[PDB]
Amino acid sequence: ATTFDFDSSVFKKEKVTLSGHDEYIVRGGRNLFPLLPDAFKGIKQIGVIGWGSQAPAQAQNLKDSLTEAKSDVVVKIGLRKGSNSFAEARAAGFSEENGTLGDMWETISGSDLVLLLISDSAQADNYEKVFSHMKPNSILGLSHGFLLGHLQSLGQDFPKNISVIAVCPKGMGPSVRRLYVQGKEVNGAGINSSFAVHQDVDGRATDVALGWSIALGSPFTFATTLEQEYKSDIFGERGILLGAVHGIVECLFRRYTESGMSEDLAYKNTVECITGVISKTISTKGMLALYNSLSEEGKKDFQAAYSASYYPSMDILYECYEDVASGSEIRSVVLAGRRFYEKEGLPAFPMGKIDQTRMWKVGEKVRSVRPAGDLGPLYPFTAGVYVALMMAQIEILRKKGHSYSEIINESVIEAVDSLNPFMHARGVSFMVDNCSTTARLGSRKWAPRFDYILSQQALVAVDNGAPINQDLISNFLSDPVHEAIGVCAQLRPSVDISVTADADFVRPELRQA
Amino acid sequence: FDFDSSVFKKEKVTLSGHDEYIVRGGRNLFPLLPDAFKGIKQIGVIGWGSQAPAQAQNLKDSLTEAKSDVVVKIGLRKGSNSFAEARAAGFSEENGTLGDMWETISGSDLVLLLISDSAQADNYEKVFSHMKPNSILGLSHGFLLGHLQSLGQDFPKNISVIAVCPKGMGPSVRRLYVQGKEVNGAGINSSFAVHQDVDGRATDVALGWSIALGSPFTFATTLEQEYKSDIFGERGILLGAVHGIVECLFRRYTESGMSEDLAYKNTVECITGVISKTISTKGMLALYNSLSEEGKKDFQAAYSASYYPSMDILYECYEDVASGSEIRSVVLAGRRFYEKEGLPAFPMGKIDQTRMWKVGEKVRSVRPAGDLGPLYPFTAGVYVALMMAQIEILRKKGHSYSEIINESVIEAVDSLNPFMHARGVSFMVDNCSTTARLGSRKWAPRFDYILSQQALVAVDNGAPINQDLISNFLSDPVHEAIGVCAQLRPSVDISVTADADFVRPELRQA
Ligand SMILES: NC(=O)C1=CN([C@@H]2O[C@H](COP(=O)(O)OP(=O)(O)OC[C@H]3O[C@@H](n4cnc5c(N)ncnc54)[C@H](OP(=O)(O)O)[C@@H]3O)[C@@H](O)[C@H]2O)C=CC1
Ligand SMILES: CC(C)N(O)C(=O)C(=O)O
Ligand SMILES: CC(C)N(O)C(=O)C(=O)O
Ligand SMILES: [Cl-]
Ligand SMILES: [Cl-]
Ligand SMILES: [Mg+2]
Ligand SMILES: [Mg+2]
Ligand SMILES: [Mg+2]
Ligand SMILES: [Mg+2]
Repeated sequence: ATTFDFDSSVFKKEKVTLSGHDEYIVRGGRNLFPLLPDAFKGIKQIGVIGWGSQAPAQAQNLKDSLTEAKSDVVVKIGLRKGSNSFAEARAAGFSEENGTLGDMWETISGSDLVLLLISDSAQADNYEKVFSHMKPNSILGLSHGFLLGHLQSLGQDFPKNISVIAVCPKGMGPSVRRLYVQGKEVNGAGINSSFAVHQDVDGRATDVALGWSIALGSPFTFATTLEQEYKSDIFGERGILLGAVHGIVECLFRRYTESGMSEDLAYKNTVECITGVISKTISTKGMLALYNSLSEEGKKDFQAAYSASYYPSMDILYECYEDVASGSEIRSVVLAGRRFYEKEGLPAFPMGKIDQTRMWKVGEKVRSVRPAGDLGPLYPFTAGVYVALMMAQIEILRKKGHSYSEIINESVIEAVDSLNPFMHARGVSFMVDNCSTTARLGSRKWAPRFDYILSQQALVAVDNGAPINQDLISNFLSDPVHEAIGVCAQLRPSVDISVTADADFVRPELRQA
Repeated sequence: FDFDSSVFKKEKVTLSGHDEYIVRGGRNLFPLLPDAFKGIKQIGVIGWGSQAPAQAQNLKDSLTEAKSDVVVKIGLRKGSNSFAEARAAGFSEENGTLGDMWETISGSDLVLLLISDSAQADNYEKVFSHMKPNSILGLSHGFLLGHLQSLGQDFPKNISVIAVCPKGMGPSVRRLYVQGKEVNGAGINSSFAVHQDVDGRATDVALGWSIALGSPFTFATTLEQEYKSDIFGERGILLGAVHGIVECLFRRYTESGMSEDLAYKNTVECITGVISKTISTKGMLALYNSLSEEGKKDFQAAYSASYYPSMDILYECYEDVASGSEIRSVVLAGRRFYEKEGLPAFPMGKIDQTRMWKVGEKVRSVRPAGDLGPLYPFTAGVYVALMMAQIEILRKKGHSYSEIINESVIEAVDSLNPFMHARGVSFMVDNCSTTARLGSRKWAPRFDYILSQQALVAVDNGAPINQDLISNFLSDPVHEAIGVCAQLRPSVDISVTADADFVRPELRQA
């Protein structure tokens, strides 16, 4: 129900106890690559469909791991007719010269495992043609449970003669690739992933899923279901990971500058603080270490911010979660995908830019003269708002029924080890826009909601002398999630992602020199 | 909806070459009410929020003028705090005009379901079970059909189902009616629909109800066309969009060096005063023509940059309403007002305690009587561009001009804006329905962000003026259509002040 066990004939399963909850996990490592041929029995060609954020990263890691394993499995990229991604696929090493790049439908037809890494809205509007091209008894692998939610809305399901699995990286595509490359110097590195076995028609599903995750470089892989994954994931990206952190940062920058703080300092006290010291401390030492590093006066400011921000944050998170679970949000994303093209006598509306406004122009200037190795200030009030929202997200997921491994990755680990480093590197777009179409739409839709509720409720409470809810503070300090976060931290490799503004491993349209 | 009345006169209006049928109002038609209300001895008004207090009083007053013996009875839940309010308005248990909700539904010939839309969604089976065979269920919004559709359901087959939907807030329906008493009437235009009609009394019962409310003109629609345009419009130009624009522009103007006093005047006062007055009786073209040539250039830059980003959000909002996503969101939000699943209750909070609104209180404290605010060209350009973008979305999605003009133009300037001019954004937004209040809160931030990110950035980057867009605004057929509708407007302007006593109990001040 909240935790899910499984069996592997190839890999070693191990137990972790999180807040008294035993959960089974599979640790990663380059030393395990020799086990891939066994995990992939019956597979001659893996067809990677798409070339967005996850496909470029997954395809190269898979190819690199199989090469290290001395495997004969072919990794072939399949693209749609009108794609402009063929050149980038070749630059990454996939080409017609060696039969590793071709048409999307032809690629699906010849594949034993099909990794459907195209936009979620595109999967929603083209699944019938994907099913018609699958080999009977082959395996469809997803990296997000969105398609199940859409089928449920139509009262439909997957074919009956196909296995259906998922390996879902809890981090952005560029980080899955970058950490894997950095891991070549040691025993591997990467992004934690969840896996699911929705349908199994021959008994190979679990090992194929586990092999795929290990080949991606996942430090640890945990079990979930397609439904638990889409509910926590669509929600999480709109929450602490992208939407809420963006709204917090806009709201606080505006407050601080209105109050007399210079623009330079307001940017340092919001974005640099969150993406630097707050993230670094939470990554290796946890939220309690962060709070304990504040001065006595700093603790009072943290308390005022946390106390005022906790419930208004929960209000929006609660709303968002329910919209994801009900089907409302999934339908919204499918319809948004169609509006990217002209129809009904109306114009096309592709997504626009989110970093050309005041605080981001300020950010460019702060970064223009920022020395290398800067960790930012630990501004107490900013830490209070951020940690209050992170704790509110954990509570919502807890009350809605998710496992601790899922809760911790979706609300803590992903923010600090995968996402925040990109915002420290080059601002909000470098973080948000390197994520999926579903996540990019979600961030734009929900960031404004967090901004408004924090300004209208939380900040007004602070300015009207509201009493500090010390029970909330005490609850934070005694919360069982902190011990579980420490247990998960022990499975983290000792390689921190390296990213700068001029990174060439991000989406093509985001490259800058 | 081609209708036919046997009691009332139908008249044709031509809007941009499209003939539409309308029923004009007036207190002179009140004597026809007994005829219209064939088979009605009691009208059960269920609820006491924003629409019920206004409708119940307007109906009672009109029936008294018609010398009618029809009883108007208020139905409320258990130990509702509204009982005292209803009594203050003259409805009481002693004369049988105030009673229990279920008991009132059971004995009524026309049941006006004026409770929150989410409560209708979660309690319709109980309402249906209390309806007498061949009685009439009246709604003032098509939301319930939308919800039933999501469940693959419909209304009972032994009942008539109609709607009379005021295109304006509850307090304005009452206030304008009161102001129209000595001039043959005034009120808020309404749309009407007949979803189910058991015996042929449905059309005249709906038409009578509308005329009794004081509607200057009543136009025909369907329950589905009404919910699609209505849930969308309140999130658009009517509440959500105007709020986002005003927050967005206040921030820009003050960032550019404008004092807070002038930034509030150049945004809120400007839109809710002079802009609304001009559009109300002269139109959008007239507003543009009233600008100096430099003003016209500023208007053009704002309009050219704001039109498409505004349409982007409007297009998204409309499709979420038509698909069912938004209706479901509202039903679930209603449940979160109470504790469940071990989580806290989250009632709606306040939206007017932030910076620009505290500034507004100060601006109003020294505002002279009759002050209509400044006419700031850039502000007019942003506002008018969103108004035109909303008209185009409804046009492309298939709505009638009567429906488009009321939901995108008339309601904003004649019903809503006067309340924001009188006491800020909450006095306007929070006097509307639970559905509209949630909508305004969810969508205002969207308009604020897209305008700051795309439209204003384009202006700062020196984007060329889209000449075709400007040319099309100038020749748009909606302008003449708006002129025709204005001819049907009584020469009465709603009178509202900060201390209005006809607003929701919790919004009344001294
Ligand atoms: N981005 C991330 O880091 C995360 C994403 N995921 C999941 O991974 C999956 C892929 O996401 P992501 O990489 O972000 O991709 P995007 O959401 O960025 O989708 C863009 C890709 O989809 C393709 N596409 C769009 N429309 C069509 C169509 N009609 N037919 C065929 N292909 C189409 C594009 O093709 P083309 O190249 O030709 O233009 C491009 O390859 C999703 O399920 C997502 O939820 C999981 C974890 C994290
Ligand atoms: C924040 C982001 C990388 N995330 O994990 C996603 O699920 C996404 O891009 O859809
Ligand atoms: C803006 C408002 C008064 N409107 O007409 C509505 O439909 C409502 O309150 O639901
Ligand atoms: Cl690389
Ligand atoms: Cl009154
Ligand atoms: Mg995710
Ligand atoms: Mg996602
Ligand atoms: Mg309305
Ligand atoms: Mg409404």
